[PDB]
Order: sequence, then C-alpha cells, then structure tokens
Amino acid sequence: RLVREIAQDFKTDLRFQSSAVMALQEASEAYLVALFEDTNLCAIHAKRVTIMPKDIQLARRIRGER
Amino acid sequence: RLVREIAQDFKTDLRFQSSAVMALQEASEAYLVALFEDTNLCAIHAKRVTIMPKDIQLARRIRG
Amino acid sequence: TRSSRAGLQFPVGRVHRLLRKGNYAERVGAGAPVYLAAVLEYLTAEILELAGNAARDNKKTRIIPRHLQLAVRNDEELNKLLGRVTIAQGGVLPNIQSVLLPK
Amino acid sequence: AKTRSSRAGLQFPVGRVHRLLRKGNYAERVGAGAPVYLAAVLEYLTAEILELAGNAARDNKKTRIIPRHLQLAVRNDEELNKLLGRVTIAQGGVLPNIQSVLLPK
Amino acid sequence: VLRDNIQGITKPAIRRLARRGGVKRISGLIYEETRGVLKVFLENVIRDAVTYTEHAKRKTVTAMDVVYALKRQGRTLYGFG
Amino acid sequence: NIQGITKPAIRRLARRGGVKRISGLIYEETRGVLKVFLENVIRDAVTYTEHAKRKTVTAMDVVYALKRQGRTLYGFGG
Amino acid sequence: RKESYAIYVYKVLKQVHPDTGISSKAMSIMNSFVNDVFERIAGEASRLAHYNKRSTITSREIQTAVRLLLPGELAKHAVSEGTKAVTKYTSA
Amino acid sequence: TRKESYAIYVYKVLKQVHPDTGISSKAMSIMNSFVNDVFERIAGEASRLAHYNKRSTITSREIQTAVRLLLPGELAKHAVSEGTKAVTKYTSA
Repeated sequence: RLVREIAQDFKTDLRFQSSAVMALQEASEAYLVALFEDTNLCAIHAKRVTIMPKDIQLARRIRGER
Repeated sequence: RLVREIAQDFKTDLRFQSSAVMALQEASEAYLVALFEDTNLCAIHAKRVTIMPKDIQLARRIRG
Repeated sequence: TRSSRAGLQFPVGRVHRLLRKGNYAERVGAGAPVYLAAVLEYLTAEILELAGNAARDNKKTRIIPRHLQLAVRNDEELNKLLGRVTIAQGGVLPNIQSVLLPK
Repeated sequence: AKTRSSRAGLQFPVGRVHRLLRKGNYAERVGAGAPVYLAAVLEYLTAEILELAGNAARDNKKTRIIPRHLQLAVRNDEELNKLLGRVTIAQGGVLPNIQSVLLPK
Repeated sequence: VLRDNIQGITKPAIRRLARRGGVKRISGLIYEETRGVLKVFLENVIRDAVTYTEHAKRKTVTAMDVVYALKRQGRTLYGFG
Repeated sequence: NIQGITKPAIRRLARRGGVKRISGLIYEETRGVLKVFLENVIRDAVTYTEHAKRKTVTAMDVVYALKRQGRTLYGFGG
Repeated sequence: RKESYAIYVYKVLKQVHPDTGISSKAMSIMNSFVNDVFERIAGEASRLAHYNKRSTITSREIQTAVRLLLPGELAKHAVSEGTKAVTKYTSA
Repeated sequence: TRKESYAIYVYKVLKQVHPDTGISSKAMSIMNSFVNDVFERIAGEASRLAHYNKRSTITSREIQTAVRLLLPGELAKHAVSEGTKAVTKYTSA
C-alpha cells in the first residue's frame, strides 16, 4: 500500500505485478540492512552502542547520498 | 618517479606522456582531498578535532 | 543545414553522424539528433551562464576551470548530474566546519 | 561433431552466445573465437559458484541449492564478493556477524 | 464503522531490520528518520521504473521495469529477470 | 620514491580538505591509501596499453582507467 | 584533423555572455562534458531499444533517456527546449 | 511463447561438479541473471575497446582484455586459461 501511494504521485491509474512489489521489497530491505550495518559502525566509532539519527546521516553523507 | 615506480612492477620499459602523469596527479589529489573531507567529518563525529587513521579506515570501509 | 532549420547551434548533422557511427541501434530516427543536440545546447548554456557569473564575481573575463567548478557545485542539480566527475584544476568549495571554527 | 559447443568441449551454447553477441549492437562485425571464449568464461564462473554453492548445501545438510547457499557461497569468497559487490541476491540474507564491543561480558 | 487509518507504519519492522543488521540499542528518533530514508529511496527507484512504463506505453509496472530501474540506481538485483 | 610525498605535501592536502589538526600516523596511512589507489588506476591503464599494443601509456589510458574506476575526469581528452 | 564542439561553445557563450572568454583547459573540459552527456543519453536510449525489442532510436528513446539521467528540473527544461526545436524543425 | 535461458546448461555444469545436488526455481533465475550480467559486462567492455582502438569488430583480444579488467586477479587468470584452452581446442577441430 505504501508503494501504491508513492506511485500515485508519479503517474495516475497504475497496476503492479505482484513480482514487482516483491522485488521492490527485496532491494529496500537489503538497502536498509546494509545501512544499519554502516550505522552501527558509526555509533561504535563514537564510543557509543546506541544508534542515533546523526549516525545514519553520517553514513549517507560518506556514501555521497545528499 | 612514484608513478614510474608503481608501473615498473607491472611492465618493463614503459614511457609516459606528460599529460598522462598530470591526469594521474589531478585525480589523485582530488581523491585525497575528498577522502580527508570524509575523514574530517568522521573525526568530528567522534567529538574530536584531530583526524586519526581509524577515521580514514572507517571512511573507506563505508565507501566500499 | 538541419541545425539552422531547428534554430539550434550544435551541429545536428554531426550528432546524426556520431549516432550512426557508434553502434547503438540498427536505425537512427530523424528527430533524435535535433532533440539530443538541443539538450546538449541547453546544458552548455546552463554551465556557461553560471560560469560567466562566477567570472564576473572574480573580476575576470576569460572563464577558467575554477569558474566551471564553482558553477557546477553551487547548482544543486548540476552537482547531482556531475556527481561522479572530477574537473581538472577545479578545486573545492570553501567550507570550514562549525566545530573547527575558533571560539 | 556438428555443434560448435562440442568442438570446444564447453557446455554453454556457443551458437546462442554468437547470436546474442550479434543481436545486441556492440560492433559491426563479430569474431569467430569470441563466442567460444565468452562462453568458456561464463561456464567457469558458473562452475565456481555452483562449487561453493554445493559446498554450502552440504554444510546446511540440504540436497537442493537455495538462494541462501548462493549468498553464503559468493560472500565467503574474497573475489566473488568483489565481483558481485553491487549485487543483491533475492532471499539471500546477510552473513552472521556481531561486533566485538557488542558482545556481553 | 469507525475506520480512520493511515499508511507508512513499519514501527516494529525497523526493529527487525536493525537486528539483522546487528544493531543492539535503538534510539527513539531512529524510526522516523528511517522512514524518511525509505521514502527517498523508493522515490528514486519508482521514478525510473515508472519512466520505463511510460516509454513502453503500458498502464502496468512490471517486475522488469523495477529491475532496470534498480540497475540504473546501481542496485542490481538477481531473481526477477 | 613513496617517501617523495611527505611532511608539507600531506599537510597541504589536508588544508584544502579542511583538516585542522593532523596526527602523526596520518602521513604513513595517507601514503598507503594513495599507493593502493595508484596501483588500481595504473593497472587498468596498463591493461589498455597491453591491448592496444603500445609501450607508451597515453593520457587517454589514464582517463579511461579512471572512467572504469568510477573516477570520471574532464580536461585531458574527449 | 580532430573534431570538437568548440566553435559552438563559443557561439552559445556569446549569446549568453558576449563580453566573456574561455581558456583552452576550460574548453576541453566543456568538450568532455558534451561527449559524456552524449554517451550517457545515447547509451540509455540504446538500452531502451533493446528492452522494448526495437531496432531504431527515435525521439521517444531520447526523451525518456533525458527523463532518466537528468534530475527533475534540468530534465523538464531539456524536454521543453528539445520538443520546441523538433517542432520548429518539423515545420520547415 | 518460447522463453530462452541458460537453465539446462547450468544443470549440466551442476551435475558435472556435484551430481547429487539440486537447485530451486528462485536460485535458478538468480543464476540466469548472473550469466546475463557477466555477458553484458564483458560484451560492453569489449564494445568500448573496439570503439577506443578504431575497430569495427570485437575479436578474441577484446574479450580477453575485458575479462582482465572485470575479474580480480585469480578469477581473471583462470578465466583466460580456460578460455584460451577452449579456443585452441575449437581451432584444432
């Protein structure tokens, strides 16, 4: 349902193959798991154990995602 | 001399165009400036002011 | 000349030649070279506009790679377009972090 | 020997490789040894993965290779990981890894 | 019949995604920031995907359109083509 | 050879990047990163010269190696 | 003889800033930029043809390719300037 | 509609290496995408090499140097060895 909302803002009256949604979910979760790996490394580097929004922002800054 | 040294380990009796070396120097310094930018951001994230090798190692690990 | 027929400056003929001599498809359309050249001419106008403004700011007439670097990096979209591109003799933007500033 | 695959001792179809290389708009003309040599590289890389995948299948005590086995196989190899570094395998997961500082006392 | 629902939940899911990533302690603001990253990521991928459907003259976004869109986004994915 | 980039050169590269205080081990760590970076780029550059049957690496080979290494560079060719 | 888009970069420059110049290094940087954008669009359009089982690169391949490579506003203005130029060419 | 794939040949290589093992449908399509990816990477790099050297044909030299670029050291060494063996074996017969 979330992806349907995002697509409605791009083009109206769209249908999705069930395999298209599953592929979107696969790449999304893999991106988020990998991001939390980099996020956890940043938090440990700051002599901390708890992840914080500054850790994710630092990770995406190093990746070049602005 | 450094680039000739590194290339000597790949193939013997090589000549370099002067523009080829300048292009290597341009890309090398730009990579190093960009790396220290990410390095300084990492050091500041650790509540520090001085950059340290652990900052570069973390930055290049996140960069892949 | 087909470039004059479209009001464009970039050579539509040279674009059509390079599209055929590059092995991208069996055939090349007639409107594609005009439309590819127009995008190129627009993007060059975008850069040259911001480069000339940076040249005026530095009080210099001739555009140097410093002007191109400043022009591309001050634009949010030109920076995203050329994000994986290094300009020779371009340098970097003046940026000092807040914590590093003297207090 | 009628099929060019038999003439090269390869399993992958040299004819289909030659067809797809011509029907893909990469160059005007196409060499004769390129389809044989491209198929050999493809067959070697698939054999390398299936080898490590079959080993991971033996470790997991399963007869059929599942995407978990491919993920474990590719990422445990130092070179296959660099080749497929920008690739995510469906239903693959991640390697078990817990940082040292995160471990209990 | 009361209804009144919303979308973009993923409240415990961000906790499960953290465990597979190896995270031990999660701050409260991580979840909201995590949702924002997922929005931008989906916006980029779906944009390139929708563009292929526009070029293909179709009203249905196929799994392939997602694949090359992920391919264009440097997020190559195996399994769906 | 590798020690030809030391003391102020590693300091000047830090100033353009915005670094204020530099630890002592940065200099050695910087050389190692630059070594690996040059090894990768020159390797792909030499590979093109091997295919082109030439004993001279042209400016293109450097550019094309950087393009394959995701380090696109403008200024030294088309 | 080595070809380039140099003389046309001069023309566009004078149309926008008549009292400005360009250096040789900055000109070669502009040359590589034009060729880079050239290869990206033509490469993406080539993929679009293969993906849709087509053998020709028409206006639609270029248009959707510019939609993919440029971020929003530059893509919006590029499609507008191009479709304007193609319509003017189609007239005469 | 006929759907082509490298499926039956992945089975042969699998049985040739591990005769007592199987593969799932999802993992099978994953292997298919792997073959197509490596296909496009090498063919794309060889296509660039042809344009770069002012040639109109992609020969064995373009494929060999393309694999030198894409594979990291050991995978490249073994790929060149297996390929040059097959090309010599093909040229013989």
